[PDB]
Amino acid sequence: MKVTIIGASGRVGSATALLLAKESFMKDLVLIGREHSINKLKGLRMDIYDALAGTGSDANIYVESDENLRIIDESDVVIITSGVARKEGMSRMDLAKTNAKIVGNYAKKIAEICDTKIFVITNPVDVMTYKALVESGFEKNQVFGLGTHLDSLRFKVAIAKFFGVHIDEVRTRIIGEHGDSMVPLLSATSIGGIPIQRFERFKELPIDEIIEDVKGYGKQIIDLKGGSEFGPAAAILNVVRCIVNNEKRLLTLSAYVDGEFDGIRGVCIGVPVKIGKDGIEEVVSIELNKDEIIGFRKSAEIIKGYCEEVKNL
Amino acid sequence: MKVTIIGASGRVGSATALLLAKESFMKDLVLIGREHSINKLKGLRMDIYDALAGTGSDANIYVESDENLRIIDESDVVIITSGVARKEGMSRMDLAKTNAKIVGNYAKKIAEICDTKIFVITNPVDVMTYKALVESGFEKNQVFGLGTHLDSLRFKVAIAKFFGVHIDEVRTRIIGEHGDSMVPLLSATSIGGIPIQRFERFKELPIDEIIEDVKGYGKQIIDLKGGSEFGPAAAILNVVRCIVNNEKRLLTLSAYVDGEFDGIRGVCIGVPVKIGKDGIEEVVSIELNKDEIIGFRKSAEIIKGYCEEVKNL
Amino acid sequence: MKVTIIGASGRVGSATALLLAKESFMKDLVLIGREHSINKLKGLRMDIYDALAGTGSDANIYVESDENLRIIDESDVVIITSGGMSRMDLAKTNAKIVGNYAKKIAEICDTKIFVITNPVDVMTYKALVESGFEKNQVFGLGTHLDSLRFKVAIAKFFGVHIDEVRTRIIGEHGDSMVPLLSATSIGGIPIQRFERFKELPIDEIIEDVKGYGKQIIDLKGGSEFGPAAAILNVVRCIVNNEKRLLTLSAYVDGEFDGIRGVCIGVPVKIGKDGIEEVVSIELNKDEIIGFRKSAEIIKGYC
Amino acid sequence: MKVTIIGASGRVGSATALLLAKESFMKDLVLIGREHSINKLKGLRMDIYDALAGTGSDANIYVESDENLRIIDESDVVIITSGVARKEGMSRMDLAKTNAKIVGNYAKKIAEICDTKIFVITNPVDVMTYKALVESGFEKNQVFGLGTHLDSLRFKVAIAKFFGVHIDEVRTRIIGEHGDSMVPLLSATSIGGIPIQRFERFKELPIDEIIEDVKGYGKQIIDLKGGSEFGPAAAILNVVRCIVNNEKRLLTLSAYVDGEFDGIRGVCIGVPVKIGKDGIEEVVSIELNKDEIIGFRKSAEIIKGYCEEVKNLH
Ligand SMILES: NC(=O)C1=CN([C@@H]2O[C@H](COP(=O)(O)OP(=O)(O)OC[C@H]3O[C@@H](n4cnc5c(N)ncnc54)[C@H](OP(=O)(O)O)[C@@H]3O)[C@@H](O)[C@H]2O)C=CC1
Ligand SMILES: NC(=O)C1=CN([C@@H]2O[C@H](COP(=O)(O)OP(=O)(O)OC[C@H]3O[C@@H](n4cnc5c(N)ncnc54)[C@H](OP(=O)(O)O)[C@@H]3O)[C@@H](O)[C@H]2O)C=CC1
Ligand SMILES: NC(=O)C1=CN([C@@H]2O[C@H](COP(=O)(O)OP(=O)(O)OC[C@H]3O[C@@H](n4cnc5c(N)ncnc54)[C@H](OP(=O)(O)O)[C@@H]3O)[C@@H](O)[C@H]2O)C=CC1
Ligand SMILES: NC(=O)C1=CN([C@@H]2O[C@H](COP(=O)(O)OP(=O)(O)OC[C@H]3O[C@@H](n4cnc5c(N)ncnc54)[C@H](OP(=O)(O)O)[C@@H]3O)[C@@H](O)[C@H]2O)C=CC1
Ligand SMILES: [K+]
Ligand SMILES: [K+]
Ligand SMILES: [K+]
Ligand SMILES: [K+]
Repeated sequence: MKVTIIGASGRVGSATALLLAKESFMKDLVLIGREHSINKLKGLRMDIYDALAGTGSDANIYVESDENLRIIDESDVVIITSGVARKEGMSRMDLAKTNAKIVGNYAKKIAEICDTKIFVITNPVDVMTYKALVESGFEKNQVFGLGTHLDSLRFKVAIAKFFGVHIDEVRTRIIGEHGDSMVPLLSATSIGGIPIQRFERFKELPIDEIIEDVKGYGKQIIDLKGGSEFGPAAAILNVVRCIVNNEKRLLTLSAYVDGEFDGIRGVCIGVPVKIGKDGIEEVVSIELNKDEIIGFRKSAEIIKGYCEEVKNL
Repeated sequence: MKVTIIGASGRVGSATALLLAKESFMKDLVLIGREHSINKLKGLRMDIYDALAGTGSDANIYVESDENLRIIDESDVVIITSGVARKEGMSRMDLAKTNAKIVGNYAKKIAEICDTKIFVITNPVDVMTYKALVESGFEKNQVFGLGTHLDSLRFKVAIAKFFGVHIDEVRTRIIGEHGDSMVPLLSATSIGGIPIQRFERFKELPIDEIIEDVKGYGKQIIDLKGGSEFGPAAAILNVVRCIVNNEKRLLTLSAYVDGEFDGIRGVCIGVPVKIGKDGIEEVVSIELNKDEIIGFRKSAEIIKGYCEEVKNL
Repeated sequence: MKVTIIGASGRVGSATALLLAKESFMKDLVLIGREHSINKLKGLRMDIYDALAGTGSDANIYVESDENLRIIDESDVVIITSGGMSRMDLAKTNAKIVGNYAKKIAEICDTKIFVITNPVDVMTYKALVESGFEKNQVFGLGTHLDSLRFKVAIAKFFGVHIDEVRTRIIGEHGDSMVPLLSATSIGGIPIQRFERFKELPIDEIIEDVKGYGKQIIDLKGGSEFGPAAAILNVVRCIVNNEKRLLTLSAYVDGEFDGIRGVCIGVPVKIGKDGIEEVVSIELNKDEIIGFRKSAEIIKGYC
Repeated sequence: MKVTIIGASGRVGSATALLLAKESFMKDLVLIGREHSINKLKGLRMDIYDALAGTGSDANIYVESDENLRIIDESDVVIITSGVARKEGMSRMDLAKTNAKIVGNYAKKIAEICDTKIFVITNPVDVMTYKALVESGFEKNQVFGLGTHLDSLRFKVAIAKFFGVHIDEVRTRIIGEHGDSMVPLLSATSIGGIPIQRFERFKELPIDEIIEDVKGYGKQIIDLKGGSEFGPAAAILNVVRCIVNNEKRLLTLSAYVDGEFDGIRGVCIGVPVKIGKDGIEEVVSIELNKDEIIGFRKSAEIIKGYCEEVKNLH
């Protein structure tokens, strides 16, 4: 597999490059960034190769500036982590538009070298995925973002740790925006295939506290460690692996939705999606509880209220 | 880890020995059998080691008679596959009575050498696990059987392949007898954490035909291939790996039930159970639908009908 | 990846189907065999699938008869296991089956042929001939398994992990096999740099290696797990383009002094294009003379 | 397995905590650091758990100050990463004497809680491993350091990439000091078990350039990326995996040598070693060329010079 990471110089990008290169399926990793970081990206490559000696793997790691994008040719997936972080004062809309410009330019330049999938990781992830689809011209099967996937996994760990089960034993889901308007789906939470509502502990579950903790999780990591890198990279690798082996898996990712749900249309939002070799091959239609569906509609409306201002910027 | 396979000369035993030795956690494998099989088991040892060189793994494989059982000392687990094969005219009770003597003798001898877990694979498995618990004297946590685990996995593959998803995406369960009175738990069937009852293809799911195919799958494999060996070994390795890495996972296995479900007491039957480092650390009590619970109760009545005849044989 | 096993109903074929389907890269496994075996292989497909639920893997396993071979199309590799007799008798009988199957493969698609049937060094030659493929496409297991058995021997004698040893046995998959003590390392450290090489019972170890297979036939009825694991190792090297220096049966066109025009076990660089190179190495005088004798025997049968 | 990473707040410590918790054999990971780092470690734990969800693994990660060390008890291994960073004007002896106090106090305190193995990573690695053995009081088997293991891995990738083979195909070694006096052992360089001296490119091998690049590789990553984190972590995980599964493997690591090589005695230096469940179970005696052995002796003399002045620095 050939995967190009635009923004490997970053925290999440560099961790992602490590986790991907050490995989057997990864054969040609392309580390891209702006010119001033090329030397940094040349150090990263070095470091990665050392790990590849201790893990017993090998790959062909490349390093280039954001001008020569023919290195991106024939790439199966291009992960875009490039973006400006949220400093003090920037409104949600301000960062939305700034990173919209960055990500849309990258998507346009990608679409002009080869026909590939674009895995958007930059925030606002829903709006950036929307701008990526617009500026790439690719199909909806090709453009997707990380969305609320990581929040779903962060909810999964908490449900498991409270229920005394392995993390992988719990399989929950949080659809909607990667933000405060997120909707946790207790209807699609099961532990061993057993709906969580079939256990006597679901009555003792502090769902309100767990959901509050999940909502503020990212800012907590930003404050304690300065930022999350290992978890985001692991989730990215999960999606990439589902693609490389065509594991037709029902994950939750940011996707363009065209009415597969009640009133949800013309928006890139976190949704249940069947991922495989051809990217998002389907937007799975699920039955939601009343509360879940009202919240989902409202969240998508907010996401569209932001998508509007970057569609032509 | 140390695991002793009593009956490694057999089909399932031999496949299990290979798939276990290949694992990193396996460090001492003991292949026990009757004396006339000692030449075969040694010939298996050789074969296994060749494969260990191709996978890059290594383990210390031993071969001994079923009269020298001190080699089993300090074993983490003892997997018992030894048993008579069902023949024409042999009723269910005939096999139960014949193999209860075999498994009870082996469990007795195991208890006299060391204090270990006994993983009974021999059939009728729900009844042989009971005989093993009785004659071993171990705690209810130490003795368990494969039960309906393989049936549940065979149900899983059908639900998944019919829903067009990766097998691992489906997580269904079948509790009850490892036989005709098995009750599949549609209440505990989910696909991606999403209860299958929330999908539109659930109404068009041929549930009755799929359960029919599951109930006859064993006879089918026996008529086409001569017996199942790989899949049973994979399920055995699954349980063994949950034990070794204390993966507190909610599986479906043959276990002694003492009132964790209404009307189900004093029997080894297929039930939901939390497996971890201490074997069966809990018999999880879950909400079953009315039809599922009535079926479970009838199934356990049948199982206890067989258990009473062999308890003192 | 798509891989087809001709003879999956057999021992090695069946175990190899299991070990291959289990892997993430295996996406399409085609099980081929004569018509009378179609029900056995079908049963195999069931058992495999159960194990695929126990390992958490998935694949698309197909079952077809050896008179409907269009399902071999687009295959990355086709492993051919189908196969008072003399050595020449078995060679002559299996040559017909191997050559016919290679022929029918060449008429379906341009793919790689992994010869497992014995005599391996001669059946690989016939596969290449009747296939019409390039020398890089057709290859055989050769002394790969013999080298691995010698590896476990060296390692278990020196008290180290099996993967810590890397020895080789080039030449015939038979009595004229030459073990390369010159190319035996333990941690990359030549075995001749240890105080134990003097105490190594090389004669006994090579005796056991030369009769290893026949003893497995007498004690277990045949080898299935080791052969399948070696086959999986080679298929793994191919799928990920791992340019790895393995010892396999290949056609040699003058890559060693005095040996040519034959498919024999040699040191080779395996990669995405099958055998991408016949590595040329320095052998001690004894090793090269023995390899020449082995080459002439193998060519005598060819 | 229980592993305690002292200095997990650092670069290598954090990467190592991730790579280790992610493995199936890791069941209880203890992340230790000074009090002011306790917040960062608490954040790191969060990151780790998120990764554990995406990898399908799970573990019990703990966080505690460097004053509450009773959590280290029962640890299978204690990786010591804590140390000062080399700075402008800090000489080799300066850093040796400074990190000696840190690692020595940590080794003492570890010995006061439990009898575990100590995996020293802090530099000067050979000297710090010697100080750790001295202050811990443990047997020579229990204390060991990363030494020239990563140097050997970097030499491995270079040899392999020049010979056109997979990295796992090459199995070279570099013994000696993790620094100036390292001796690459071309005697123990094999490619598929074939000594590199049996190939046609051994004559074409740019040995001088490759060894020089390896010798300055560390400062180059330090100047380009600010430090190495992933590769050191992977090597640490390699050694830890050998210890957990009793993989009796012949790795090159920093260990105390008592004459297994001619005259090489009374120092912790990079040596070929047989690692297993009991830590460093043996110092392998191999045949080295004349140049290799003389270089190893020079290296050992340098290491002894540094060990001498920090052996009693509390
Ligand atoms: N769940 C999710 O979807 C999550 C979202 N994210 C998002 O991903 C993005 C990356 O995060 P992280 O890697 O932690 O961030 P860093 O700030 O560490 O790195 C981001 C990279 O973006 C590039 N960059 C910065 N400014 C510009 C610019 N003005 N023009 C072009 N490229 C620029 C830089 O690389 P170079 O200098 O090479 O261009 C920089 O290293 C963030 O926006 C974050 O919000 C991350 C984690 C989770
Ligand atoms: N899902 C499940 O729960 C499954 C249950 N099973 C059951 O497990 C058992 C083993 O199956 P399989 O491995 O296919 O069977 P085999 O008959 O191939 O092997 C069982 C072994 O039992 C030993 N054995 C046979 N008779 C006796 C005896 N009278 N006294 C002592 N030992 C004896 C033999 O080994 P030796 O000659 O060395 O003693 C024989 O190899 C069967 O009863 C089968 O029904 C199997 C698969 C799935
Ligand atoms: N080191 C090596 O290279 C090794 C060599 N081998 C060789 O590979 C071959 C396969 O061994 P194994 O799988 O153990 O053998 P089995 O005899 O158990 O099965 C081989 C298969 O060959 C097929 N077959 C038999 N006769 C014919 C025929 N007349 N025409 C077509 N197909 C036929 C059958 O499958 P179907 O009925 O589906 O055709 C049968 O299952 C043997 O010759 C063995 O010597 C095996 C292991 C290691
Ligand atoms: N091949 C090898 O053997 C290599 C050796 N190393 C060496 O190991 C060490 C780790 O390097 P890196 O991880 O990059 O280092 P960092 O400096 O990033 O982290 C080291 C940690 O040590 C702790 N620390 C710093 N000063 C003191 C002190 N005075 N007393 C106690 N603890 C202190 C800090 O954690 P807290 O504040 O929580 O105590 C700090 O995070 C370095 O000395 C490096 O040279 C690294 C890589 C390879
Ligand atoms: K790779
Ligand atoms: K093992
Ligand atoms: K597969
Ligand atoms: K773990």
